[PDB]
Amino acid sequence: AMSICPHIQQVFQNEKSKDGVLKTCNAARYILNHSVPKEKFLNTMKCGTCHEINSGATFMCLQCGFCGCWNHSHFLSHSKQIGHIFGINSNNGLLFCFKCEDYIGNIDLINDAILAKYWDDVCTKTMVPSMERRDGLSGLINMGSTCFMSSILQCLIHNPYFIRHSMSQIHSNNCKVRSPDKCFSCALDKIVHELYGALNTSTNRQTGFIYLLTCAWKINQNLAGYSQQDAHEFWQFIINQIHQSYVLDLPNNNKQCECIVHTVFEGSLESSIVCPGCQNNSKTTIDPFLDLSLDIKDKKKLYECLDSFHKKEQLKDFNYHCGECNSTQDAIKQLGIHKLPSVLVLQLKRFEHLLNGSNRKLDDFIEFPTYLNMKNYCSTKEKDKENGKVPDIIYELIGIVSHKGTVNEGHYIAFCKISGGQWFKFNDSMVSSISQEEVLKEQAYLLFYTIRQVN
Amino acid sequence: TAQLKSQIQQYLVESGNYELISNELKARLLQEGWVDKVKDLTKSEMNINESTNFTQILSTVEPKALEMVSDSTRETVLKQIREFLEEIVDT
Amino acid sequence: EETITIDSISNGILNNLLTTLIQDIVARETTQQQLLKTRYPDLRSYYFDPNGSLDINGLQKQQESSQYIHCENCGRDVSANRLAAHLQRCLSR
Amino acid sequence: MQIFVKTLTGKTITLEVEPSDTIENVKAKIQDKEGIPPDQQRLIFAGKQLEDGRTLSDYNIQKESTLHLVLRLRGG
Amino acid sequence: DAEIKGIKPKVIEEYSGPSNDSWKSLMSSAKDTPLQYDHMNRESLKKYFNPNAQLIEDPLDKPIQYRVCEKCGKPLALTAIVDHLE
Ligand SMILES: [Zn+2]
Ligand SMILES: [Zn+2]
Ligand SMILES: [Zn+2]
Ligand SMILES: [Zn+2]
Ligand SMILES: [Zn+2]
Ligand SMILES: [Zn+2]
Ligand SMILES: [Zn+2]
Ligand SMILES: [Zn+2]
Repeated sequence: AMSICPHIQQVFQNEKSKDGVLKTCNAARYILNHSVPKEKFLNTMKCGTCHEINSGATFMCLQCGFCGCWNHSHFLSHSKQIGHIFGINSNNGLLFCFKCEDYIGNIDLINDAILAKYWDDVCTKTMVPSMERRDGLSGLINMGSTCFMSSILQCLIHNPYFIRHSMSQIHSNNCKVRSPDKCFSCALDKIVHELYGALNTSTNRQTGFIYLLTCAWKINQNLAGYSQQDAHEFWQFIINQIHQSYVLDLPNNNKQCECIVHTVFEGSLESSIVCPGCQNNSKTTIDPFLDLSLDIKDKKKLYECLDSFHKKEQLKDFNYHCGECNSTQDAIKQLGIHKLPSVLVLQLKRFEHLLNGSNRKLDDFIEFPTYLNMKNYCSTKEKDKENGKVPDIIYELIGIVSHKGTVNEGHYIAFCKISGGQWFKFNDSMVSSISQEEVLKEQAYLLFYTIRQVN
Repeated sequence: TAQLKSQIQQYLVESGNYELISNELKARLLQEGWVDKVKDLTKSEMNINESTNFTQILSTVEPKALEMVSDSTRETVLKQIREFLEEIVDT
Repeated sequence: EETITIDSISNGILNNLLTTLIQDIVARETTQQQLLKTRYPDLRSYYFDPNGSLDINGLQKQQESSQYIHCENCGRDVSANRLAAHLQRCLSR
Repeated sequence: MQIFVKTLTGKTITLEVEPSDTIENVKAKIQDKEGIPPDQQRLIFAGKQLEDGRTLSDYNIQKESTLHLVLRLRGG
Repeated sequence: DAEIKGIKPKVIEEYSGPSNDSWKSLMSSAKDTPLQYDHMNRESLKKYFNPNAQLIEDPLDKPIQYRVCEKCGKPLALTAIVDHLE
């Protein structure tokens, strides 16, 4: 029967004391989110007693300006000596009670303290997530050949950027069509409603998916679920539909699109054309991308496939005249990344074309990492004490789509990672727990990576 | 005196090098899977001890998490700290 | 009065960085679990099957083609595994 | 103008095209070089598959842009 | 490996008991400072990412934060609850 800190409960029996606490919590957290790194170190991570930086957690006092460390028990002494039992951890904004010797993590008002002014209304209008729906885990039944659709939809539904978009009511608020049987984004929001909440009021939780199938049939019957199709083609199809619904909902020389697709998934390639003699130049072309398609033959690791993507090539069928040496040359071409996306989507080219006009699937295992560093693929280097260096730019793997079968027939499954590190396998109606060690052995076709650390 | 440690740390922060060290350490530990191992270790200790009390859970997690740091990460990061230290101390 | 060296001070800097990070990670874990346990007194883990057969509720794959869907467009019950085929013949006109 | 196609192996080839050339025409040129029929080709630029009946200019494909060629992996 | 004696005088020249400072001294600057991330460096984001990029730091740190509407059952981001109508 989990308890609550009685020391903060006592304080909260007085309304102005409660408001004072929340106001200070909001201020400390605001400071932590709006302070440059050196300032944050020097003014929130410096112990007032020993003056060390990062002597374990540093706590910002709730009642005064003092900061105190954990490792040398220096906040603990401030609490005993001044009687201030509450401090905020400057790494995470969490509130510690030094009497309980525990954080206060289970008071909803404190956790969502930015809404303190409206809390009464928040509780009357809303409830916490139901246990069974909290992670949005639910299967999408096979409605014919719908694995290429459902595998993609599970990756969308477990994508934190799409999640946040849908739950923030951005589409709902501005949609000019408002029918889930016509509007793809409405159908998607309905799926999110069904999986995380409850539609008013066994085949369970398929309503949104059926709407989606209905939208798809009207726009492109080949991709609507009757026949076997390519998950990558369906992925590109759905993100284009989200973009198209944004443009429709606009009330109105502005080149970058501001929709959820184009602010999440879009990066740019830099393609350079360089003289093999002068090696100086170059004629650079910038091409947008929403994903990268990688070759895999004769390779065993994802980094090898990215290395191949980024490798210089000498072109033999390109007409090229160098201006620095004034002569015809076979130009050197290279692709690198000009701009990275928040979510990087990778397609492994698991197919080859044979001389008899048939195609064949490439089933070879390609090792892919839990965290992907893209620094070696970025075209432009920063200064470093000589050519320069790109800093670590690390993504977290959150989704995989795999195919079992041959080029013309098979089955798709999705694997998604949620908070805490648990992976789930989405095989049409069946949602199951799977270990990371086993997920990492899958034959990956599509990989979804979210930005995690940028140095 | 022990003002030295705090002094040295202040210089590291003002110089920009504390950030480089802190950021590179975090990146290394993240990529080698240590961050997630420590989360798993923490969940396990909470289950074994039937407790979410931070002080008691930390007492078992922290020592172990420190041992879990790869030799590679420890010596690479130490090497980097020592280079930045050899910049601004006389020995 | 123990001797201070680049090696010793460096070890102390690394220890400061590592214990802070550990403490951050642990605080995030314990607060989250405290919330989940308070929020959901009867909280149960998602089922894990070493055999790879049972879902997160400990259930087997339901028998399709045993399930049906009521088509909102025409009012007929349709076998769930044939809904896409049905919609091709039902949504047109 | 010249544009590029990064083929199935990753080898890049060059096409001579007009901004007004249709996707069908482009796929025919790729077939001449790579031997893949047009109905088997998926040509990707800027996150979209290029559709028959449209032109290169419809997709803002310019001089020295690179198109990405893939096939289809069907599943149910 | 050898014994340290002091801190170089030139470092002190331009760098350098209970403290008197206050964490609340940061509010003035913080009010004027754009949103910062702990481990997504601002200058590197300008160089390597789009200027309009959406960014969620550590998106899997904790489970999805939301509440459910009592009237219609919609899952709502905490920043969307006040304005939400039927
Ligand atoms: Zn307490
Ligand atoms: Zn201290
Ligand atoms: Zn105090
Ligand atoms: Zn809509
Ligand atoms: Zn867009
Ligand atoms: Zn030349
Ligand atoms: Zn019907
Ligand atoms: Zn509502």
